[PDB]
Amino acid sequence: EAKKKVLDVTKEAQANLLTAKHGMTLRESFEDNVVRFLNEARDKAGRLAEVNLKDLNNVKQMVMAGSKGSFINIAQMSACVGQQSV
Amino acid sequence: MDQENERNISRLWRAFRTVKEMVKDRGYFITQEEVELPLEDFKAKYCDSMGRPQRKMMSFQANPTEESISKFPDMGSLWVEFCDEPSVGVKTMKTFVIHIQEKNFQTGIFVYQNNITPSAMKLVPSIPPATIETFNEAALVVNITHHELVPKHIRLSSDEKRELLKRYRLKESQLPRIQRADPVALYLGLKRGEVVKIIRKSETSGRYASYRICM
Amino acid sequence: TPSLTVYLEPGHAADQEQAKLIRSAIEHTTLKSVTIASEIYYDPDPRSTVIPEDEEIIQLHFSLLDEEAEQSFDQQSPWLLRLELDRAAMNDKDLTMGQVGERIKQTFKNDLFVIWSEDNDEKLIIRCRVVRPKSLDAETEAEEDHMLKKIENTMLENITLRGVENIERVVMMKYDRKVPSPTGEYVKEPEWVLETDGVNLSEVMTVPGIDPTRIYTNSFIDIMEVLGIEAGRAALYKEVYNVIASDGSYVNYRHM
Amino acid sequence: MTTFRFCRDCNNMLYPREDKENNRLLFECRTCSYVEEAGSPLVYRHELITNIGETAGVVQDIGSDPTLPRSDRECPKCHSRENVFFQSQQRRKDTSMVLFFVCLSCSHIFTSDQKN
Amino acid sequence: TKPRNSKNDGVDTAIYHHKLRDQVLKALYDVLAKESEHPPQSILHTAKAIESEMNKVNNCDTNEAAYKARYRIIYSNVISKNNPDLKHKIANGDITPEFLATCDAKDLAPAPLKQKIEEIAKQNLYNAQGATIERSVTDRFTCGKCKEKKVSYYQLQTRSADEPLTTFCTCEACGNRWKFS
Repeated sequence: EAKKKVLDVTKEAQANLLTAKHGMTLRESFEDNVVRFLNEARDKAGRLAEVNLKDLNNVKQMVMAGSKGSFINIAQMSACVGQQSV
Repeated sequence: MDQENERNISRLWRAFRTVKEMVKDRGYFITQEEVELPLEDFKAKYCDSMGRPQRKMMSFQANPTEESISKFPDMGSLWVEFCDEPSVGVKTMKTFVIHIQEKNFQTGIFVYQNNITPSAMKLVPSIPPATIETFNEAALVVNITHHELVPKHIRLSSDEKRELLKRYRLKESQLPRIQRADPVALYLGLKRGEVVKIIRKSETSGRYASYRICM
Repeated sequence: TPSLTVYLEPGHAADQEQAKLIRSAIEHTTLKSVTIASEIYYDPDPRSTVIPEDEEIIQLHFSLLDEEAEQSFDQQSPWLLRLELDRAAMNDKDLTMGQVGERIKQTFKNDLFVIWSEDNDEKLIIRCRVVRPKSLDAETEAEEDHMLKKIENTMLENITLRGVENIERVVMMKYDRKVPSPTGEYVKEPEWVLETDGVNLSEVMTVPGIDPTRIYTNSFIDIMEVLGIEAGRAALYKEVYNVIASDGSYVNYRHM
Repeated sequence: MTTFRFCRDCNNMLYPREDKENNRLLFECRTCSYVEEAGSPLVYRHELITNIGETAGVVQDIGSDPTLPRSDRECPKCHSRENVFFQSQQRRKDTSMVLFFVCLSCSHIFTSDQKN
Repeated sequence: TKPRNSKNDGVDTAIYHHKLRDQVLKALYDVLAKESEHPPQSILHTAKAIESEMNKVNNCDTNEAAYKARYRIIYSNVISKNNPDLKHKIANGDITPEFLATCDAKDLAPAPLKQKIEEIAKQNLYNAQGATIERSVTDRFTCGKCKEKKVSYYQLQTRSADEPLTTFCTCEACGNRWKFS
């Protein structure tokens, strides 16, 4: 669904219908929309995969105790890595 | 009534109010009503039939309060005068100096509009013990002391300076220092070797008092 | 990247219109920025032209010029600064065509006279024709182009219609202050502020219509020069604390 | 739109000059005696900001570039459904993302923005 | 037959023996009567009314610059070929002389230019705004200042790769900021 949203924004911008945001170029607006959509997709998938886990999971036990890791690590090893930037 | 006329009139009124605030802050006697004079009365009094601002009638003499005399017995009367010419000539400066000298005033304030010739300012330090200080008009529109970042400063007497110096057991070259060209120093008219106290707010104790010396 | 943040007056804080008037009154406006075509054209006989668009403007002023202008008809340069002026840029800075276009420009040096139309024409066309004495030398009078290209460049670059120098941009922003409500608690209240790109604090401070007691910039040297050394100390503390705490790290107050 | 004019003798560009007794403009070559009569009072032009529509640039033999994408949109002229499409090839910062289509058969240019 | 004007209609323009007033009245009367079929007497009366209003609202001997500016504005509006209807109205009397005395330059323009003017004003007011940094919205972290869970996030590989990613959470309700690593 995130991919579909990004594709629709691309289609809208390719027909000169997209509106430039406040004090910020059209190309920057397109890039901002794409980045935000992809980041929210990764976060939501990570939270689903984290909620699935049982209480007898060792990684979840370590994360809950507070000794090693966080939900980002679980999301990347299980749900999806995400958007590489430079 | 071109817009520039009332623009200049408003800026001049602002400068007049700021100068009155400064004279009040130097320890002199100025009523609160005179500080808060509305611009309508200002236009009625200090403008001609054509609306030209008559600066020459704004010159006035101020005298210290009882409290200032008690704290500073040496303090005396002050005179302030405006100049109508865009640039101050040598003759005008000489006339102002002679007027101050014959009035036997200890200090005077000479506000000029745009520029002063070097020969005119040649005569500034030539009248001891009188002091002549100049204030460009474009720099007196807004009162500096009313900003949020400027704490409140106070001037100290000789007795208070001696008592502090003894109590902290110091020599005057170890205190923090403040320059002459510092805008607040010009505002208060601090000379060389005078100590100014600062009152400031603090996240750790609420209020805190510092001291500085004019170098 | 120097900057400067301006807070408006209490009365004008909640309304966008006075804010935009102030924003126009602060930003630096120059002629080269407001001409969609400040085209250097040949103007051999300014009495009549081939282009129909400027022909309508011709008879307007030719029936609207004083006797002195009638005498000075011959002073108008054999070249023209023909100004097709963009409507949007002119209206953005609240710039009236006549007063701003001619009052200051002719007052500065009595160098350039103009035939100008009222803003109602579909194409805002100004005819900038410089004014020179007829006593000019024969060798000088022959080299028309040589004087006028130079004076045209010095005209575009060195004439300031409105604003304050060195301030490239001014931008509107909305912030959320916290204020004691009349019942005593603290409530969130929005406000309009102006953030610039470029600092000139001595002149922005005196512009009417702003709050001259809440102005601040991230260039503590200017604050030191204008407001004092204790003000510079406070600004420097704010800068150091901001740079340290923008990473989430906490360092006790005594050290800083 | 001012155009350079070359002298017919030595190919040098013609400089303007005025004729006071007849009050007429002429173009003269500073090296020879050639003088020609000016046809318009428009000799020089200096625009500042370019209101130019974005251009697809070189089009000749663009269909043989194999790194250029494709589309199945229908030609408005020859009713063909195979074409090449690309973004504006002028590299301004603020250019919009408006496409350009070059037909495979009739080599007709059109855009995806059908503004009336 | 002939273009109606002061000389063609044989109407005297020297009534107040003022040179500037005489010539401006002659010019405005000529431009008004050139393309108008209305009888010249009421046109002359309207001209007298408008010039009297101009004189009474602003003395020429004291405000000659403003007088010239107002005359130029009105005259340019009259000559304006884009909107001929106005020369009907002033001939018809639909537009009162006081209205022309007080009206600004914009309102005398035709409807299309008016609409373009409001559109330009709206576009400029939109273009004077700053960049809005809208951050990702989420409801998991709890803020320490207002405890409103509308706290935005941003996470990246910034710390040394010997350690996992670093996240920074900023509360959009109060302005609190913190870091987790």
